[PDB]
Amino acid sequence: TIKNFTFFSPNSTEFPVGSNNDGKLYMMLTGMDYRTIRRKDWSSPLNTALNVQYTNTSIIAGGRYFELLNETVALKGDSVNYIHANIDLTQTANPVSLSAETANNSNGVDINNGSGVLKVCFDIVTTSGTGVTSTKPIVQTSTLDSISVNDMTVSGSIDVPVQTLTVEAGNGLQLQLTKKNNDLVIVRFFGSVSNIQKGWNMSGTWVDRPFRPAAVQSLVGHFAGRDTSFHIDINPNGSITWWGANIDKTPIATRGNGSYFIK
Amino acid sequence: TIKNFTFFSPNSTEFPVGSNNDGKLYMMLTGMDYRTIRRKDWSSPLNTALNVQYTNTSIIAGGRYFELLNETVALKGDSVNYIHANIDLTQTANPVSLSAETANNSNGVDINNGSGVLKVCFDIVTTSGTGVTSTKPIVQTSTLDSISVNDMTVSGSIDVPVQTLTVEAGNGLQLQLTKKNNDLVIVRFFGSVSNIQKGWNMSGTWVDRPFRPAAVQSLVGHFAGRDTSFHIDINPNGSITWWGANIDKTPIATRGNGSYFIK
Amino acid sequence: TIKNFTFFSPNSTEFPVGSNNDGKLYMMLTGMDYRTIRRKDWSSPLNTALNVQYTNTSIIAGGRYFELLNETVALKGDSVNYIHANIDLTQTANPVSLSAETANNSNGVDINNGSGVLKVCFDIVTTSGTGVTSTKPIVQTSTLDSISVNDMTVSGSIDVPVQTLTVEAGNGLQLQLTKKNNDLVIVRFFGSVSNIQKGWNMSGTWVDRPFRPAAVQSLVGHFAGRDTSFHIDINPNGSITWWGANIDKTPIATRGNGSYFIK
Amino acid sequence: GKVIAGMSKIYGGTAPGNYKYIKGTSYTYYGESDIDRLSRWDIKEEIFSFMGILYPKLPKTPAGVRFLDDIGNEYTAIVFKTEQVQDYILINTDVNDETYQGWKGTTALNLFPVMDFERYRTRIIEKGQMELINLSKAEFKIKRKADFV
Repeated sequence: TIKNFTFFSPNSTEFPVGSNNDGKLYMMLTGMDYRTIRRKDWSSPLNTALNVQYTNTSIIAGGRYFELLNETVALKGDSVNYIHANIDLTQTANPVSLSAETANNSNGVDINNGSGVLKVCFDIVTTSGTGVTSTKPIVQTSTLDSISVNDMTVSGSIDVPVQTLTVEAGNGLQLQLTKKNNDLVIVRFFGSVSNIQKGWNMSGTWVDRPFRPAAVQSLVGHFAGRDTSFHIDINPNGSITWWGANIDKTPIATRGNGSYFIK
Repeated sequence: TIKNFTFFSPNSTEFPVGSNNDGKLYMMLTGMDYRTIRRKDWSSPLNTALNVQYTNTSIIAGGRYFELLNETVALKGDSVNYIHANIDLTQTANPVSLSAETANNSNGVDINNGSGVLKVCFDIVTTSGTGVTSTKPIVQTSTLDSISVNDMTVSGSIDVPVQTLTVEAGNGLQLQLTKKNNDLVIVRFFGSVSNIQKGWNMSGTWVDRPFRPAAVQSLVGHFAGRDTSFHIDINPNGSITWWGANIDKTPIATRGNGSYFIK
Repeated sequence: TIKNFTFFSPNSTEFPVGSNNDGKLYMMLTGMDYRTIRRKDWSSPLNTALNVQYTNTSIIAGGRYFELLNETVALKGDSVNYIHANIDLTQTANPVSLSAETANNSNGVDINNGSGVLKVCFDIVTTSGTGVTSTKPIVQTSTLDSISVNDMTVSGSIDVPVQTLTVEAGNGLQLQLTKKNNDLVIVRFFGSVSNIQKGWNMSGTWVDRPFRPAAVQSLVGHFAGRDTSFHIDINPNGSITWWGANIDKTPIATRGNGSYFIK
Repeated sequence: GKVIAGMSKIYGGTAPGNYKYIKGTSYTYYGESDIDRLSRWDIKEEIFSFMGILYPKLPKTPAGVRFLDDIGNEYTAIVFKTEQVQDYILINTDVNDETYQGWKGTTALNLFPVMDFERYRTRIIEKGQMELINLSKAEFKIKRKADFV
């Protein structure tokens, strides 16, 4: 069966939309689950000793909207309290209730589809023997699939996928690659190269396919304790071609950092 | 004229809200066009022979919310089935229907402003001759103008703007610059340098304004097949200053990657 | 006191949801304040002489949805007109009114919780003596707390937290560090190094804790006007270890750029 | 549909308007703004031939009818791309005497070579709806077969 909602009813009975139906709709619009919330303080909550009064705070928990108008929450002495929003649909008169708990007891119970009481933390209150010391609000998670955007501003940080690789190029050369967001790679030179000529391909292991660049990348390194330098050409096929001066049987320590774009 | 919706009707008749008005409102709140969906499987769909039963799935298509409650879609064997939600507003009693198609036939029809049937693919179900082998959902796209965020986690990749520039710097030196996010630049050295002195400006083209740094950037390079190196300064005015040793008539091949920030 | 809204009313009197209650609800879903809008041109607005007609444009200002259907607004000759959406709840017959103004007079009045007239610019119309020259719409800022995304495509730029530090390494070395997103750091070499041996530590200042990498990063530099190079080891404890040629009393200018990852 | 207090989505009664979520009666949308845009040419039983008088809007834009199946996809389409605005296109799907003529004034023009041969897949119209491409008005006469009567 297909239950239609955002559609007009000519006989005014065809498509009625309920609290749970709209609740599920709102959750999809903002991209939230039963473990996260949408919270906004229109006026800062007052702190009177071991009590916290929410002057005007609107909360969307499990797609269900409710306003806290001068609602005081009792706090535990010298403890880190966790303020939870409790939604019990069986209580037709008062479904939403608040509680200050010892630990974060967010259950993530599906109330719009199934039965149960939904518990979700929104504010963390750190208290002393006398009163409130500090307050920290729970992060509002916005789970999304793909974003098309013009501009962005980040105040904290971005977590891009990281990939590590350690290819033994040969002749005594070791490379430490670190690829982030499948584009920028920083190659770290290690070991001691011996028995190699200019323009000659390196004996050992070749660069793996996820780390191979689109074009030949010329990366500069340095010989430790000297004023002499070298460079290696990482061709698109993964082959590492030496381009420094001809090195004999004696091995010289190779160190350095080189950045390149794959894309 | 101005048509108001989210406003009080003093005589209960002034501002009635239509399903098309709410459809547009919802599309705007979530940042969706007619070529995407919002979809949530509250319970897992069940595969039985060449059929997919949507047990409890909510979908938003063209800002219209509907629920699939024990709704079975018959599938083609040994095929890739594209599951579509089809919205025909003229079919007053049953505006929504599901189809399993041979291709992604999403049409992007504006059902909230005009006539026509909206078709939007939301699932890809692959079959064998006997049943379902795999299911892949269609991506839910969020089209946004400007984001102010605290923290973000990316599981796939971020695509940022890329600009490229080749500079014939002079004296045989070539620079291939790649700029990403309008900030990070990686310079790749090419060509062969001759007839230049330390502290002298290269005799060719200056760096184009979009690639010019805010402060002077010293980029280290290497002479192919040698133990020797050089550096060049990309000045904020776009000029390039040679900072290697003096070079005679014989050209020496110049290579290497150097990075800088514009901002 | 708790005011519940997205809930069932048993006696059909329990939870009545108002225009301001839904208004606040819609704002929190999209992540907007009283200073930004949600605007979409379904059909491109027509410009006839010193007037702009909005054929079909829907706007969500202060969480209040309204449609502009062939609504024409008069403009000022040879001026930059700032088109505002004016909401006055006291004007019960017509709450929304449009106005072309001299400057961006956006007030950000909380109409949902308190009283007053809300003003918010959405379009910037640049005109001539005869008609319209160019039109630039106001940005739609989506303020969010945390994002859990898979993929992203940016058409402009992403602003990441930038931190700068100038370390006087010692022996005549200066390091200009530029940290972006608390991960990628590009170090610039400055000054003239004198009296130092290979494998020996730096006499001056150590690298600060936020700029310290996870592992020892070998950063390559170059001596200005010469064909000789050097490399420094920035250890995780903040210590800088020289790894170039031994330098005598005469100071040689040190320049170059070296990039590394912290995480 | 008509607007009813408590049943429809409106913010009415005592200020600042109130709409209640009830069980079954709740909120049902009244209708749609500009519901005059929605028009369905309904096909309920399989039809064989037809005599349509098509009134085209824009010249040089493919003008003619297309047919939609039950899932909103196209199977057949009689579409013509004319140089000037015909006053009316006369189309007959009868097998024996097919007519595809564009009338302008008192002059009759043969529209067979201008027609899209790839889009016109079948003559037999199936259950679904008909869509008018670049047409201001349409007048149709449908003939449908019955084996025994």
